[PDB]
Order: sequence, then structure tokens, then C-alpha cells
Amino acid sequence: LVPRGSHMVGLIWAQATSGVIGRGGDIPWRLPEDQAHFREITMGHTIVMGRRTWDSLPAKVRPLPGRRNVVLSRQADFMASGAEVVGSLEEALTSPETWVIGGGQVYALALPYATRCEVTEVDIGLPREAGDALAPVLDETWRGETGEWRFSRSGLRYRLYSYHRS
Ligand SMILES: NC(=O)c1ccc[n+]([C@@H]2O[C@H](COP(=O)([O-])OP(=O)(O)OC[C@H]3O[C@@H](n4cnc5c(N)ncnc54)[C@H](OP(=O)(O)O)[C@@H]3O)[C@@H](O)[C@H]2O)c1
Ligand SMILES: CCc1nc(N)nc(N)c1OCCCOc1ccccc1CC[C@H](O)CO
Ligand SMILES: [Cl-]
Ligand SMILES: [Cl-]
Ligand SMILES: [Cl-]
Repeated sequence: LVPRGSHMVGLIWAQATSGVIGRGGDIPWRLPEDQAHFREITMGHTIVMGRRTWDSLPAKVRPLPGRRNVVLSRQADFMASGAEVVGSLEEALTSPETWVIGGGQVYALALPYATRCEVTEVDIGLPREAGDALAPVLDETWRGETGEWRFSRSGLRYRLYSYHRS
């Protein structure tokens, strides 16, 4: 339904209400429904991530299956078995559809080129702390849909946002 020849760049992240997305090299909650949602949006596309986000993935689950994994690093010799390692976004965004999957630093690099954001908001009270990874703050050029709150099996509630721009 989209004519060929374009390069869609999307950002996808899950945040606490505060904007925190990462802490102690991990995501500070677990939400299997967000894992399923993440897999559904990114499946079959290129995924780009920072080196710390690659490191945050358990060895037994990376590279993420069904997707072209791209890792951004300033270390040319970085070992990312099953993934491409790139030194800038200049050649990371060549696929028809690329999803930037974190973390805090890489969202900021890629935001200027993005036309979709898929956000999971988790209703957990985590005030920002020194060294937290934080979500980008979208400006007024973004528009989109806010989903209904839903309870996960753990009792945490969450909701999905789908943002778009030209
Ligand atoms: N809740 C979510 O949705 C979500 C998603 C993803 C990650 N996370 C969490 O976010 C945290 C990690 O995020 P983060 O901001 O600390 O790190 P990150 O963005 O994942 O990775 C940063 C690394 O990327 C490389 N990098 C950054 N800028 C670069 C540039 N201009 N050129 C070349 N390479 C560059 C550098 O790797 P080198 O040091 O190797 O040079 C830098 O250390 C973790 O806690 C993770 O669990 C959360
Ligand atoms: C699911 C976390 C997440 N959610 C959204 N909405 N956006 C993201 N960018 C995002 O991060 C993806 C990178 C971190 O991946 C983690 C971290 C902890 C648990 C599970 C995963 C998924 C990894 C594979 O599902 C198992 O191989
Ligand atoms: Cl996955
Ligand atoms: Cl950050
Ligand atoms: Cl921007």
C-alpha cells in the first residue's frame, strides 16, 4: 500500500510515566504484553540499537530473530555475533523500513529522521534518577492516537501510543 523506494524510520520504546526507559543497564519492569507488541511492530524489518542496548539483551536471545540487527558503536572491533556494526546512522537507515529500538542516546540521534513513534506507557512510579536513560520528548510536529489503559497479567497497567508525522 506504500509505493516502493521510500525509507521509513520509526522509533519504538516503552517508558514509565516519568519518561524513564532504562536503569542499571536494564528495563526496570517486565511486561510480556509489551514484548509481544514490540515483536509485532518490528518483525521483518531492520532494527537499529545502541551498543549498550545490544549488551542489555541476554546472549541466548540475540540477534533478535526475523529482523536485520544493526548495532551502533564507536568501537570498530565491537563483537556483535549475528549483527552488523556501524559507526554512524548514515548507512544504518537504508532499508525500506527501519525501527530504532533504543536506547536513550540512539533515539536522540535518529529522531530527526523519524516519521513514526510507537510508545508504550507503563503506569509505574519511577521518578527520574541520576544516570537513567530517558525517552525523547516529542515536539508539536507529531500527531497520533492514544490507546486505552489495559492491565497486564502482573497487574501493572499500560497503554499504547502511535505517533506519525510527514
Ligand atoms: N524501555 C525501552 O524501550 C528501552 C529500549 C532500549 C533500551 N533500553 C534501556 O536503555 C538503556 C541503554 O540506553 P543508553 O542511552 O544508555 O545507550 P544506547 O543508546 O543503547 O547505546 C549507546 C552507545 O551507542 C554508541 N553511540 C552513541 N552515540 C553514538 C554516535 N553518535 N556514533 C557512534 N556510536 C554512538 C555508543 O557505543 P560505544 O560505547 O560502544 O561506542 C554508546 O555507548 C538500558 O538500560 C536499556 O535496557 C530501554
Ligand atoms: C520489549 C522491550 C521494548 N519494548 C518496546 N516497546 N520498545 C523497545 N524498544 C523495547 O526494547 C527492545 C530492546 C530491549 O529488549 C528487551 C529487554 C527486556 C526484556 C525483553 C526485551 C525484548 C527482547 C526480545 O523480546 C527477546 O529476545
Ligand atoms: Cl522480540
Ligand atoms: Cl537518555
Ligand atoms: Cl525532530
